[PDB]
Amino acid sequence: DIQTERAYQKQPTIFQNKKRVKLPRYYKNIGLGFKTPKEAIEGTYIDKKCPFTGNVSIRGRILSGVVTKMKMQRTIVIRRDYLHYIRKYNRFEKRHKNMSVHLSPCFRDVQIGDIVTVGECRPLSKTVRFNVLKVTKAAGTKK
Amino acid sequence: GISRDNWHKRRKTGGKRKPYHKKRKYELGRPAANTKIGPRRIHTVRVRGGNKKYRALRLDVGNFSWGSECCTRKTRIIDVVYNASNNELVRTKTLVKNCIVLIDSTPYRQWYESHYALPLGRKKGAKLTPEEEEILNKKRSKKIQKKYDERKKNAKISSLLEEQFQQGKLLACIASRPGQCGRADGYVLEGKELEFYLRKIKARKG
Amino acid sequence: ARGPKKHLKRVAAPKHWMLDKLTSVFAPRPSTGPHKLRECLPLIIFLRNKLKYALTGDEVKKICMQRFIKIDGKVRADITYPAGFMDVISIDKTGENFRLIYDTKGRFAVHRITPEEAKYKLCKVRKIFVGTKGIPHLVTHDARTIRYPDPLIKMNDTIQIDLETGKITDFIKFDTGNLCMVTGGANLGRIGVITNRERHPGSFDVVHVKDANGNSFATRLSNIFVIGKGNKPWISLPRGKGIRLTIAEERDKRLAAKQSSG
RNA sequence: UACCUGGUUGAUCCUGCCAGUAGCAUAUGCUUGUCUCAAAGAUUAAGCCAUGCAUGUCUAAGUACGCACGGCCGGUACAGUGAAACUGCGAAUGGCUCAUUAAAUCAGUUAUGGUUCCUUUGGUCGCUCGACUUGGAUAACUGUGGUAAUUCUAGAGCUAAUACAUGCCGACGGGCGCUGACCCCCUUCGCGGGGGGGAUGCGUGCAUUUAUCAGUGGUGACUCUAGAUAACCUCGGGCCGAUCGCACGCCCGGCGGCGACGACCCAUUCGAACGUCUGCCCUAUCAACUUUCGAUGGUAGUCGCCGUGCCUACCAUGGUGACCACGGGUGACGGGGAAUCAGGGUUCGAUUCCGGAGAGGGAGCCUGAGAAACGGCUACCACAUCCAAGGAAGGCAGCAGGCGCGCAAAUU
RNA sequence: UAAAGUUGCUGCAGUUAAAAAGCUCGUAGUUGGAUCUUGGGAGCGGCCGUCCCCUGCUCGGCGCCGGCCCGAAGCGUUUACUUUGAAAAAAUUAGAGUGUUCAAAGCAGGCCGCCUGGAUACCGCAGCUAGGAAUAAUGGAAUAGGACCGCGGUUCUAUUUUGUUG
RNA sequence: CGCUACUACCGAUUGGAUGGUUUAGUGAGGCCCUCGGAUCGGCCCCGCCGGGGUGCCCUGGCGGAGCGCUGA
Repeated sequence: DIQTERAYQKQPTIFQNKKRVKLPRYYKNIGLGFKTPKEAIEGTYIDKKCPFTGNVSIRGRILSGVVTKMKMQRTIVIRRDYLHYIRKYNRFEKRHKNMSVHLSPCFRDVQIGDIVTVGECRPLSKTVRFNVLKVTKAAGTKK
Repeated sequence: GISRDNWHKRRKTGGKRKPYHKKRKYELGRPAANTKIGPRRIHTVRVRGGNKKYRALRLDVGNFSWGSECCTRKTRIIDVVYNASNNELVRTKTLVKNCIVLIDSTPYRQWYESHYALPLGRKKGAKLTPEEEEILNKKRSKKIQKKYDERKKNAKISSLLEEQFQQGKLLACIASRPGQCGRADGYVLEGKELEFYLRKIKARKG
Repeated sequence: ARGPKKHLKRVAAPKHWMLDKLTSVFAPRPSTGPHKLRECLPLIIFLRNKLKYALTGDEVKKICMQRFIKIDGKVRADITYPAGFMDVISIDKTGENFRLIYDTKGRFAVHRITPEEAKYKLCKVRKIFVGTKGIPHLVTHDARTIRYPDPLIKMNDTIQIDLETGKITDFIKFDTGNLCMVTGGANLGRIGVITNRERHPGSFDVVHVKDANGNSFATRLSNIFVIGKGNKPWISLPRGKGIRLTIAEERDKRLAAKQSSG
């Protein structure tokens, strides 16, 4: 099911080789009133870069965006649309900044178009500085 | 020299950078330790802030931990078996963090046979001829033999470790960075970890 | 720069020192110490600009190396020693004692205190630490690591230390209705009762403060110091009392005082 | 101050530009009595540089046998002024310049729960259970020298430490974890059951490194802080003081005041580093670019002060783009700012404040808390200086100053 | 730089002066119809003008015989917009005071030891914060996996509870 | 078409000059690792005699070499 790498995958904190006669799982509350999901606690995945079950702390900026690509593994590309004010032509221009953001596999059901909230943290990779905190599903798309 | 710079390499977009400053000091690489199994040779390196950093280049012992019953002993490192990172750091027996090394068992076998008072390892048929740990299996008082008995009730070791203690060599996972701290400390593989790494050594074997 | 800076330009000096423009290229760069570079007031600037006991910075070297100056209970001989908030400068041969309290404008003023008042000072705590053998530790706003404090003292409470011994006597707890000297930002030098705490997980907690003439204003909790339980301060206050009369009212009182006096 | 005016026609009304008009900031002409401020080799050549100077430093308190000076109650060493030399510290700031640099730098904004930090300030500094002061070099000095030459140094005779080293006594009498001889008390016909004392030995403080167990104080949240267990302890070696000065006293030799210096670790300060969000000029006669000499991810390492393709190995095929990526140009260091300006704007900002970068071009490193330092070192390339031809020495985009360059810029 | 409304957002032009693609489709871009809270209760001044009100669910204090009146932390569509607040180096600019003899400057000064000053404003965008909810986007229940109701069951589980120890 | 003058353009010349990036081959110099070992020690040894204790021992000045050991 899991542990497909050459090295053994496990949570660093929890010890799994106590003498006997289901493994226990490390999680945490992330803070800022963001609820740790069910699939983080009940799930069997192992991700060092999960903000719920990994070695990463959310601090500084909480942002949002729209999930636009999901082709990278364990990480997604979101897209932040905003309006920049040119003061000469007393008007806005539509501008966007797409950022690579790490997508914890506790978020099992995520589709492109879903409005994701992201939290600033330590740099996870060259271009990733943001973990996904929660996913709100797209306008309609109940089916 | 060899740099640890974020500016020498392309952006998200794939655009090359023009460098605005020459190599800084703090943007530093020092050549890899690539520490081996031999008589203890550790070279102290001055690092940032006038603090020290111990480059192990040879290292043959380590403070390994048997986490089941929480005992740890200074034990001889005898062979590197498997490295998940690079397959060629097994032939060139390089100790790095998360290496799979064979270590001696005799400190743990000594502890077990002194704490539980049960013959562990010891291939069936033979005896102990010096009669030292033969006497350390027997000859207790009234209430302390009862203490060893209450302990003996729940003293079962796994058949995987029983096999490895029999050959005289446990499998250990290096947890310390011998390049950095100059030590080869770690833990002994047990349960799913041991079954996993024995499967990976078996797959590499043929 | 490829190491620490050792000079401060006269222009780049903080505005609350009230150093003039034209005398020198350089300002006295405060030595490292208890207070921050831009929150302190060097001994030299207190000794030759505020009180004018010296003329030059070589006179201030002669004053301080006679060991006549005693900042918060210990004699310093550094002209660029950072003397900051609530510090007690005891010039002993003159028989004088000064507390560095912020005036209604962001400067430190010449606030003379009695020799009895000059024996204690009030210290805001910065953090609670648990030392190497379960030893509880305070750290004050002036870097005093006071170990084995009262367990009810938490961060953002103030403690009354005795200079001579360096031990806590009383403490005000950070609760609503308590007096508050504002020691940072636009409201630097205001005194008012804390009327509201406004929590912000992650970001900076803001604190609304009502004044002695109902002039309510906000402030970041970092920039706040409690100077007495309820409405009675544990220090003596400078004239203006951190009430902050407006520039129209300042003009009125200055004009009334000049015309009435003669 | 929200302003126009002359010029196409035979004359007219227009479009429309040319020219006038007022600043401003560079040059230059002619003229110049007083007085107060004041820019000033930026533009061209970050071109080359003769000479001089620009970073040194001693308190009562690291080290004084230079008679270089100098007092007399000397034999219980050392009066005091003290060159030199060792040691410590500084030389990483300041100053100069704008070549490079276009999401870089920089600005506002956050973060460091992801790091380092000489100094300062406040903590810690008989927390460890095991000599009333140790070792032998070296410099100044003395004395023989070598080379044409340097801030070149060699050999020999001495002699100091807060240099380099080595290291005990005390607190110290015992606690606490195992160990475990021995021994006590109760129930049972007894074995058995069940509860206390205990010789000996092994460890134990903080720091380092690993593994485990439980959940004092704190945060919005730690795999935090603290606690306990098991150990480990880098011979290129964490701490636990072989240091110095003032006034000196009380006590049948012990005990003590006020400092200076040093020190593990913590905090604080000064910072520094790497990240967050947002913001930059022209260009499409630059439309696709990036990628098995890392491009975007994942896993595990190496390295690093730490976070991270920073770098390996193995997988995955991603990443960016008409919302202008990628490439090119810039007489582009960025900002605070400056000039004009009714309202908008336009232009400039080499230049005293902040931040960045560089020391002729690249590169590499020593020492240190801090440098990829150039008034440090090592090469190469370029140019250039002494020379007895064997060699030695260099870095004014520091202050003066010279040459060159120029329309263009001051005193060795 | 203004003059240049001769680069035009304010604010220019395109029948004939220079200028509308030959025509249509068309994806980004840009702009998008109407429509979803209104009438009142209360007081002051001389029918009118300003003012107070049209969401609920742990711990306390105006208290009362578990409830009600009231306050505090939290939960309570998303923005844009606007208003306030926090914060943002000085120098410069605006600007307060002050006879540098005036002024540019300066940050000083003024009283027969004392009395004072060294203000204040501005600081585009982006980030933080609390009002407002018109305007503009945006959301829902339409095979009902729609609410708000109390009910029947199931799985895991803080433990309040059997003098103390299973 | 012709005269005069000016300004760009084209191009025979595998043109020429200042650069910059780079495939390939060589590669100074530092740093790291690794083998080094010139040189300088200190030590155990017996050859030599005391002081003291009692042939033996604690030691004090003079040289030797197995270079024997380990150190820089």
